[PDB]
Amino acid sequence: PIDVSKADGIIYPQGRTYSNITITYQGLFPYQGDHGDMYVYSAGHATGTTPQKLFVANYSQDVKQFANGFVVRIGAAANSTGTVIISPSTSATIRKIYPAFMLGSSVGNFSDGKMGRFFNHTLVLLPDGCGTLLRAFYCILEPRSGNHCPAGNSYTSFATYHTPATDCSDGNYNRNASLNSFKEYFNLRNCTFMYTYNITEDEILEWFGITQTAQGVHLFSSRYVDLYGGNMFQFATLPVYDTIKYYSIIPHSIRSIQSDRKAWAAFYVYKLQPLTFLLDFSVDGYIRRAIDCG
Amino acid sequence: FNDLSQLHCSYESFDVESGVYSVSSFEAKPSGSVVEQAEGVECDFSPLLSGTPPQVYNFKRLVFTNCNYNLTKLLSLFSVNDFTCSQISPAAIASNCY
Amino acid sequence: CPKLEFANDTKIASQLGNCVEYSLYGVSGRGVFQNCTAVGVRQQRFVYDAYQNLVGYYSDDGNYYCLRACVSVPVSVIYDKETKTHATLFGSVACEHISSTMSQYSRSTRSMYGPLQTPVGCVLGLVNSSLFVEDCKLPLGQSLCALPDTPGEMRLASIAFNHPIQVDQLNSSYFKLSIPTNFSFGVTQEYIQTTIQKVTVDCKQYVCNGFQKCEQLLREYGQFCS
Amino acid sequence: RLTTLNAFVAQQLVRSESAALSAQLAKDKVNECVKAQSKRSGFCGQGTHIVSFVVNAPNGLYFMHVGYYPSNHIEVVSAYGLCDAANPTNCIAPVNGYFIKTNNEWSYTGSSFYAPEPITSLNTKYVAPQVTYQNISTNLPP
Amino acid sequence: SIPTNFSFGVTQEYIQTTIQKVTVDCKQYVCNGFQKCEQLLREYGQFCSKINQALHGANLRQDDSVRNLFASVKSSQSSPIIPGFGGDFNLTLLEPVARSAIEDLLFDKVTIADPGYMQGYDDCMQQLICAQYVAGYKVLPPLMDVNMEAAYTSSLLGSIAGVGWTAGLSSFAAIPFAQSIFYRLNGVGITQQVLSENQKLIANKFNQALGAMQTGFTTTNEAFQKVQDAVNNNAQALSKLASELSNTFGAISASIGDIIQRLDPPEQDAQIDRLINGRLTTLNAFVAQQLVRSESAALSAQLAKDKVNECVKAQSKRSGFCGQGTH
Ligand SMILES: *[C@@H]1O[C@H](CO[C@@H]2O[C@@H](C)[C@@H](O)[C@@H](O)[C@@H]2O)[C@@H](O[C@@H]2O[C@H](CO)[C@@H](O)[C@H](O)[C@H]2NC(C)=O)[C@H](O)[C@H]1NC(C)=O
Ligand SMILES: *[C@@H]1O[C@H](CO)[C@@H](O[C@@H]2O[C@H](CO)[C@@H](O)[C@H](O)[C@H]2NC(C)=O)[C@H](O)[C@H]1NC(C)=O
Ligand SMILES: *[C@@H]1O[C@H](CO)[C@@H](O[C@@H]2O[C@H](CO)[C@@H](O)[C@H](O)[C@H]2NC(C)=O)[C@H](O)[C@H]1NC(C)=O
Ligand SMILES: *[C@@H]1O[C@H](CO)[C@@H](O[C@@H]2O[C@H](CO)[C@@H](O)[C@H](O)[C@H]2NC(C)=O)[C@H](O)[C@H]1NC(C)=O
Ligand SMILES: *[C@@H]1O[C@H](CO)[C@@H](O)[C@H](O)[C@H]1NC(C)=O
Ligand SMILES: *[C@@H]1O[C@H](CO)[C@@H](O)[C@H](O)[C@H]1NC(C)=O
Ligand SMILES: *[C@@H]1O[C@H](CO)[C@@H](O)[C@H](O)[C@H]1NC(C)=O
Ligand SMILES: *[C@@H]1O[C@H](CO)[C@@H](O)[C@H](O)[C@H]1NC(C)=O
Ligand SMILES: *[C@@H]1O[C@H](CO)[C@@H](O)[C@H](O)[C@H]1NC(C)=O
Ligand SMILES: *[C@@H]1O[C@H](CO)[C@@H](O)[C@H](O)[C@H]1NC(C)=O
Ligand SMILES: *[C@@H]1O[C@H](CO)[C@@H](O)[C@H](O)[C@H]1NC(C)=O
Ligand SMILES: *[C@@H]1O[C@H](CO)[C@@H](O)[C@H](O)[C@H]1NC(C)=O
Repeated sequence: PIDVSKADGIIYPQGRTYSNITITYQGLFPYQGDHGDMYVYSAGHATGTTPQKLFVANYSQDVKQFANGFVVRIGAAANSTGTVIISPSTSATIRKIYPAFMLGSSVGNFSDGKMGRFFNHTLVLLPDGCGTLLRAFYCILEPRSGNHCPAGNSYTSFATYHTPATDCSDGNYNRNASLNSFKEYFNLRNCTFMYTYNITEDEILEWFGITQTAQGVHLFSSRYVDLYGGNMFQFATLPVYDTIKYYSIIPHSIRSIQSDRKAWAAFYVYKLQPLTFLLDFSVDGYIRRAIDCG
Repeated sequence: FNDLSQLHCSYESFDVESGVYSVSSFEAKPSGSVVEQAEGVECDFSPLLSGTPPQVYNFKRLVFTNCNYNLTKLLSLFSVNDFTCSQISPAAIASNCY
Repeated sequence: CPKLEFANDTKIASQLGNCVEYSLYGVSGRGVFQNCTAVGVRQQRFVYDAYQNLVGYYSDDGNYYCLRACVSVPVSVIYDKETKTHATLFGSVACEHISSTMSQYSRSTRSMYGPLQTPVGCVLGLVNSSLFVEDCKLPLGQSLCALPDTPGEMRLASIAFNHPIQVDQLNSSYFKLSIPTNFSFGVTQEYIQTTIQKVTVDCKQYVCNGFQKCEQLLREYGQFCS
Repeated sequence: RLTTLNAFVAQQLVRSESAALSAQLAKDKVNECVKAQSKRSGFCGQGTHIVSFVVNAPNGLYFMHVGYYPSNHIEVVSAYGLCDAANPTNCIAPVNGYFIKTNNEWSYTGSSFYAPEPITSLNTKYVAPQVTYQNISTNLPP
Repeated sequence: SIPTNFSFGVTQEYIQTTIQKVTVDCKQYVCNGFQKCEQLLREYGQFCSKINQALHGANLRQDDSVRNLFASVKSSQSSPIIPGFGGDFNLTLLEPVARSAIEDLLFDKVTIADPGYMQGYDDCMQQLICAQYVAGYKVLPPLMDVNMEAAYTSSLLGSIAGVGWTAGLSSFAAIPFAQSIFYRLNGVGITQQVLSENQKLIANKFNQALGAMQTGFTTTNEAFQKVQDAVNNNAQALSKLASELSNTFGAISASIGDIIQRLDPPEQDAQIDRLINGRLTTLNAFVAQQLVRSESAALSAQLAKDKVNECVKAQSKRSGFCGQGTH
């Protein structure tokens, strides 16, 4: 659960910082002590050195309202030893992962009737190059009619696969093969844009937040400013054309070999609603102490 | 005319009482003006002027942040039939910054 | 912002410590810049107090400049009846300001130094003197007083302390006593406002003045008169 | 007009409460230092209050207090009381005055006027001996 | 029932004898030096004159109260203050060495900001009290300098040992402090035998009682809390005028210049009228609060004059009028 007194997941004032004062601010914020929507990613099946069929959860059929945006804590379990999801008896080092986001305004069923189809233009956030690149696009997606494909036969769910035998080598990054893995299931039509963002790979916990205004979709993070701290800070202003009503998480699997199955971190989701917080802006202006009203 | 004139009209009488009286203070004149912050490329209005304008229920939106805009470059070519401005003056958009 | 010819006299370092009308790309006002230490975050570039007043600005050169205020000087006047004598005061300021940078309507003095340094500030129209007055009727502040002439400008005096008649303390069995030898009867006049004048108001007569449509528009309020 | 009348009503209530408090103060003053001589230091008359007179005023009550005012103070030598050298137990102390050393010896004076006069029994009281008193062996007071 | 043992207890009291003298420049505060603002303000007219007259009347009332109480506490005759005053009775906390040690300790332990009476303009120029100039008002200097207030207290400390020996203010009898304490202890119903035999223990008890409250200046003292509450009351009263300038009262901006720069004259007239109405209502409320506080200050000053005339220059026999137990 998020502790507001521990200064976790608070949206900074957008353009007017302060210093060494206690001030009441009305805005979009989460409740104190929310269990949230914790999700975990796992590696696929493998026997020896053969990357076998995937191993993902059911989150493709899960959809929630976007409402007033939400915050996500990334890598809160890393730099630690934890169990492997596919192999419960195996314990490995927990490594941070970055999630994939799917946002839209229409909800419908697939060819087999399962929930998850989003009509018209859809916003997709997807990390690539072992998470170094942060590709984003609000574009048209089209299903495929092949085997295990959304408009085809033997369809269960859709997911994105990662194979760190060649993706996570020195340099390389297998030329954006997570975008390849997503396009292995979907097709891109009348695409509006392609925003790329760079984040250096590390083992430090971080934060992220997403919201929408009439200007567009605002993406806030701590990687740009507060590396050793953690607070929202404006880095992305996506020029969206329509209001986002619903959101969902893309499943992701890892095609790691069985003898080198490495543990992946689990992330969290906390929704935002309007409140009036009390904030303590320190001498550097960073948020370190915050208390609620409700 | 002077201090004592304001003092006399503060009482609506030509006879006042002896006493220390607070009166309207004076302001120091400005020594100049400074206008300096980060600037970049001019704001781009080309796709507004190019292509078919869409319908009223499908209006196309352009956002402008961190740029330079001059109304004499695009409003001069605009054959403006009607110009209204609500909760803002019409001349504020030509000079004021946002 | 609109395009503007940026002259060389627009940087902060050119006009440090001077009251300037700043237009920080939409943030308008008048104020004084000063050099301080880096406080806040660099990305936001704007800091405010608890009362939504701008405090400082991160200039493009990498220097932080505090923007505080274009502070003004208050003015007070000492005027005497039945002796047409007046003088002006600038409160809690050193004698530095002269008649150059003016605002409001105007000001006037008499024929001719002119300033004077006081704990209350800078005084125009008074001559200072080593005078002590126990019954000052024009108390300027702190302990300064103006003495009109009974006819030049008023003499500046200090409000003295009536030292009581000192008696010595003997550290022996005897004592030094003080006793009056002469006396008078003094009348002290006191007033007590024991009651104010009893007054009442007719509500409908005062507010309505006997008009029928007025009365109909008054009857909805009702018990307010009661 | 109704807002103005409500403001006037509030001001009238405040002034009436102030008038009631001042009337209570006036009753206290006329009960203490008008029908009697109050010993409170400057409660209603500066200096030692002697007498008071009360008249009416077109809104209130007007007081005039005749009070004592000293002038031309002098510095003298005084003691705490006289005791016998042969009988240190017996000691006297001044009553509503002081013991003042004045020649043509010890003398008594009033508390508000320099009036030297020979010491008698009608203006002193007996008191327990202390170390600080002034013994005498050549002119014993009666 | 009779007591067998005793102590000297210090009871600390505070009296708010006068509030801080403050005035406001009406056109500067409400208008901030704008011409169209001034033209829209001139229709109201005498409202600025009304609030100036009310504030000046309150200030003159407080000044008259201060002068009256200082004439009341002006001792007719006093005694010099020397080191070693009171002999064995250690009272050097009250010794002036300027102010005294206890007064400097009280002023140090209370959060007090000097209102820039020498270089406050320079204080706003080069390096919360800077807001009392920019917001369009001022705080008047007090009627006395600090230096003189002090004398007055030095004269009172020299006269308390002498006046409280015989009734009547005409004479002066400035006995050393120890025998004044002995006479007062005789007067409050203690026999002269125990005073004559037990000077050392009562001297030690008095010294310990005086020294106990020196380190007691904290939140636990009620008079210290009342002093802090009065200072915070003055701070809040000034912080009103420094604060709700930013209040808009329904306007779309809190700056007159931005309003006249951004709005059409039909609508900037309405916006400025709303701003003027809100600021004038706030100023009238502040004037009413100042009048109420000035009346309370006058009543408290009369009470302080009564207390210093009854149980300071003399030993009052009233049961707990100014000291719990036998004063
Ligand atoms: C104005 O106030 C006093 C006026 O006292 C004058 O003293 C003589 C110098 C002479 O000019 C007479 O006309 C006046 O009686 C002055 O303050 C004096 O400042 C000087 C310098 O610090 C000091 O040596 C004197 O002692 C001061 N005078 C007294 C009485 O203390 C001075 O002329 C003016 N005050 C200031 C602050 O400049
Ligand atoms: C930030 O504000 C705090 C809170 O007032 C300041 O810290 C106080 O400083 C005073 C000065 O002696 C101390 O008496 C208090 O005990 C301090 N309080 C705390 C909580 O530290 C601090 O000085 C301010 N800093 C800046 C840079 O303005
Ligand atoms: C007065 O005469 C007496 C007796 O000769 C002396 O004073 C006594 O001194 C002792 C010593 O401390 C005290 O205990 C007594 O109380 C004193 N008695 C009185 C009556 O004072 C001394 O000669 C004289 N005392 C003076 C001048 O104070
Ligand atoms: C009276 O009491 C005061 C306060 O206790 C004494 O002042 C202290 O003196 C000591 C010794 O010089 C210092 O260390 C302390 O710092 C002083 N305290 C203060 C608050 O000033 C004083 O010495 C005492 N005097 C007598 C004669 O006993
Ligand atoms: C997906 O799994 C979660 C985990 O408990 C469950 O709450 C949810 O109902 C599941 N949804 C579907 C469609 O099976
Ligand atoms: C994509 O754009 C083409 C070009 O006009 C258009 O014909 C087609 O209908 C568009 N498809 C979608 C799904 O928007
Ligand atoms: C990210 O870093 C790579 C490495 O040089 C560079 O080629 C690419 O342009 C960078 N992208 C962004 C958006 O900074
Ligand atoms: C201003 O302050 C900064 C940092 O406090 C310092 O580096 C710089 O030299 C200063 N400049 C002047 C002119 O004092
Ligand atoms: C005060 O005491 C000192 C020392 O005991 C002594 O020298 C001095 O004479 C005394 N003064 C008087 C007036 O008795
Ligand atoms: C008392 O003083 C008055 C004036 O102060 C004087 O006329 C009168 O002679 C004095 N009387 C005595 C006895 O000194
Ligand atoms: C007598 O007493 C008076 C009053 O103190 C004094 O002036 C005078 O000198 C004394 N005479 C003698 C001889 O001591
Ligand atoms: C009086 O009380 C105090 C503490 O209450 C004690 O220290 C002292 O000894 C007592 N004295 C007597 C005479 O009982």
